[PDB]
Amino acid sequence: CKEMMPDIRTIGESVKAFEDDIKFLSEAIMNEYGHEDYFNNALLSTLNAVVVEQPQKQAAIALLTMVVNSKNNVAGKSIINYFFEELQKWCKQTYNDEFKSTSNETGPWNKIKLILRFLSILSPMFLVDELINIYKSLFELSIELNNLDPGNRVPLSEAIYTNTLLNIPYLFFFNRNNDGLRTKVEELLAYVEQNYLVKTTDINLLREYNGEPPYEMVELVRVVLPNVKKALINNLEQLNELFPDWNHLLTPQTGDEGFNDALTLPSVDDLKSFVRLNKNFGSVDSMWKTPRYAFHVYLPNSAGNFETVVPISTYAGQLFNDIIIDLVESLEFNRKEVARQVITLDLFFKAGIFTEPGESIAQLIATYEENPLAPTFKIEDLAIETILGLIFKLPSVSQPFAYFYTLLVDICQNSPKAIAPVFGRAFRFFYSHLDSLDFELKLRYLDWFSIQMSNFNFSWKWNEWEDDSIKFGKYFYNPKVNFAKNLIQKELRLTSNFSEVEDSLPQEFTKYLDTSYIPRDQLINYYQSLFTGYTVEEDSVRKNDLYFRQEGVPMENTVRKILDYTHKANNSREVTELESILGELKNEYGSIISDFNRFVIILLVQAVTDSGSRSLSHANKYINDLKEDLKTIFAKIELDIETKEYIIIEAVLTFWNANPQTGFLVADAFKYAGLLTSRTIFTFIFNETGLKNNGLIEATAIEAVFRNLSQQISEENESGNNFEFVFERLCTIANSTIDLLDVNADEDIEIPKVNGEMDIDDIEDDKLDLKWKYFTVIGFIKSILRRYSHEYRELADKFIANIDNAIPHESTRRTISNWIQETKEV
Amino acid sequence: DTPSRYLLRKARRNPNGLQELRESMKSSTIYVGNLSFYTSEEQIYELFSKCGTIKRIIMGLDRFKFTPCGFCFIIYSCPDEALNALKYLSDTKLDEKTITIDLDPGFEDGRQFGRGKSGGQVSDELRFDFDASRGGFA
Amino acid sequence: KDTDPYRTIFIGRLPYDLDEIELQKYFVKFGEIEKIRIVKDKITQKSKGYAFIVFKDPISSKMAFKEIGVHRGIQIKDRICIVDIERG
Repeated sequence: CKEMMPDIRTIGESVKAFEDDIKFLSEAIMNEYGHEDYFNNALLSTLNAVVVEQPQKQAAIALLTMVVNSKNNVAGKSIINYFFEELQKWCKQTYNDEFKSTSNETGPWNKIKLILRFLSILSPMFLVDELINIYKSLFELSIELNNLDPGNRVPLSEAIYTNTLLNIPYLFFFNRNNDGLRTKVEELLAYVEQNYLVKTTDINLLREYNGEPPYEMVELVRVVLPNVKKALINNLEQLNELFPDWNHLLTPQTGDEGFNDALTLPSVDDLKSFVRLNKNFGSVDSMWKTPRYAFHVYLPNSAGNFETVVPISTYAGQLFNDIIIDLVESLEFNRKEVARQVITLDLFFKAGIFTEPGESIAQLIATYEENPLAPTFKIEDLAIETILGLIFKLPSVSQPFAYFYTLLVDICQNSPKAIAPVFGRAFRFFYSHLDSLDFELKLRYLDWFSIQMSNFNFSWKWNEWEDDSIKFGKYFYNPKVNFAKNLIQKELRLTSNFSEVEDSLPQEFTKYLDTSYIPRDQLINYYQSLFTGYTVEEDSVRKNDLYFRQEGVPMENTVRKILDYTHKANNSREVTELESILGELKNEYGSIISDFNRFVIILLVQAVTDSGSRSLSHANKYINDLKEDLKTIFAKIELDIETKEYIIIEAVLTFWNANPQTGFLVADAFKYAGLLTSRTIFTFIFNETGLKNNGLIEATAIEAVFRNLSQQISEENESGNNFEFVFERLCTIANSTIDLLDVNADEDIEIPKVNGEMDIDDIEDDKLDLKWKYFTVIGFIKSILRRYSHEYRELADKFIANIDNAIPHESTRRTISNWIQETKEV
Repeated sequence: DTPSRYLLRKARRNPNGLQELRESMKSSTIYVGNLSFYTSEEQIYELFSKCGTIKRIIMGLDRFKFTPCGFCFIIYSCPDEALNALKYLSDTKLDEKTITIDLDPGFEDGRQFGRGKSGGQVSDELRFDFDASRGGFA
Repeated sequence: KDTDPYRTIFIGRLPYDLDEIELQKYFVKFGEIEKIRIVKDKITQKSKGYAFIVFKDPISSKMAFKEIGVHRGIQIKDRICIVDIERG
């Protein structure tokens, strides 16, 4: 049981012949195939498991199945029968709510795409005539939208078209039904040109770079079809891409198989007349995994000293990219083992680029190194290309963001002779093409390049960025100088000193540095501080906002009283005594307590944060010891609550405007302790005072918005999970405790309940589009479209009717409404 | 298997060795070690936020001078974000130093103070090697 | 209290009547030396038999340790002086 499974999950990685390892394993398994009573039932499930979760070794597992089918035709019938049912499992239960209805990772249809790729790869074990028969029924799902299912979703028709079209790189070259394959190609070409012209709205949301030069971010349906046409123009003989094991050197000499003698002998079974389970309404099935763009920045002459290139419009490009991406998906959690199958891919990739840790224990990132892709293929570009296209993958990465950094940091602890230069070249190219890259990917490249510099010693070629930092007239809002400013700010909070980042950059590049996070107190000794740093018509580098001048500012005499009663260890009752004198500093000025006391709120927050400005822990301790005053000076029942909670955040922003790291944790601390609301932080990050930091486009401000929304989703998720766990507990406290949790789940959902913000920048004749309020605000609507696909889907009754189609019908401008449509067309 | 019972740690462990193994595998806390003596909590906040929203941090302090002594305790909200910080925020640089991040079994007062007989870490009492951001020849 | 400690090799059990010049000639064979300092007893300047040898680079220092330390002791004058790292 646990011996045949390790044997079936080691084959392909040894030191002897792979032909000898597959032939020997077939005889042992057939010895274990003491017909089904002993161990075939274990062998069938383990083989099917290897052909669902190990797609990179599809050719390896197909030969052993062919070797088993040659020894036992009854086992070849039984394996194909169970594989079709598991395909029927993975296609009908493609819905991840069958991880609820069956509590098993039976689910998303990409597994079924690897299932149908295997059966297409097993074309010598199972009848080719039946393969084209199931290929017709997949293509007929596109024609279901004509008459058989006249309202089905474009993603359902795409993923049946794409499963056939991605199977093409293994055994489209089977000329028996050549007349039938042309008719299948004509149906699909008509369906690709109909649907994806009419549904081109999705592609503008998911484009990594919206520029034709040097490479175009083609849609996946329109990229694989040119790759299929290029293969068809090459007589279907795909070459230098597959390391197949099933037509050679026992009949031939060439190099594919040691098994094609025996392979032609066995019977080929039919495929049981497969019909794809009809899509139900999109609430209990039909998850319909979204369309995608094709990231490409590498080509020929990006290297001109290695064996050239797989073309963009080639099956060899798609096969190597799919094999790399499915391999990193197999060992992602172990970066030293994620290295060990991401580039050396093997069949059998012999140790050019030896590999990481430089221990060469994982000497299995070694590529070119000659050819799993049968000639020579330079995967060292393609490995960096495939890991970039996942971290930049709209709408969200296939893995955690930082895991790409640690893998690439392993992949420089790898062969430095070759892999470090190519990563530097790809970094330069992405920087040059920053002018049309998505703001989602721009923030992703900002975080990645700063953290990669933070693993080295900030040893960058800064003067190679002189396009935007020596031609400084290319105004700062432009993406190139703006990225370098945000990278230096991100590298400032990682070098842990301002002055460390300031020395590392050139004197020219010092203008786009990160500036002086030191506090700004409005109740400081501002007569002497008029001399020290009130240059005021100079020193505009945003180091401080000390808008006092002297004694004479309102409640200055109570601030100094509150300052002396923030040292010496005063108390919460004593702080209320000092609060009463600032209440008395509003009676005079004409409101006897003013009942929300924004002026008193300005005085307390300025003194307390100044007295805590020595560490993030000191502000955290100060916000805890004075939380009862901060709750009463936020306020109590409704939006007199919000009016000073905003003014608490306004005063905290004015004190910490030079310190984006401190304010982000401060906005996090007020939300968690209930000293502010997520609704109040949302309106604060649309306020006029925050519009002029760098914009709404400031990277920390988008980070503050996103981490606030994720905590609300985390508080909703934690409440719902305690509900079901108490529902599991036989409904005892679940009349009460689920109801309080579903109210807490309807508190972070019905105050996820956004309102209109993009309803007037289209009412003047200004460029709403492509200014700093669509660079942010439409890329942030895209960032509200991305990563919150679920949250949009669950509010879709309120989202369509109440939140889109009051303004964002044809009543709103078509610029705003396009991004709403682009999230619908996903 | 590398993130595991970091043996000969948890000296003066209040519970039994089984309860030292219990709740460590479901902890949301990771004791960062070997960090620089001038590294700050704000730098630790930066690095640890790459694998989720931190909920608390506790710098490791000398038991006799209260300065940072080359260790830390990071506290994640969810253990799934902490396990990401195990695989993806160990084995890297934090103020150009080793940042080894053993998921020790939970915070307790007194554990934030070094257990060395000179005040620092017990690791620091036996390392004569010149490491400038660890005091020097310790 | 000379330069960076990984460049400073420790050689001990050096001969009692030796000279700093012939100690310099021995240690220079594995790389350029930056400074030398034979240690003498501060209470009265008997040659203590140990010395400090600063090489220009730590890769050059570790070759002198490898070569003249693992070979039973560096044959100086009439003594076998084993060599290692500074250890301080």
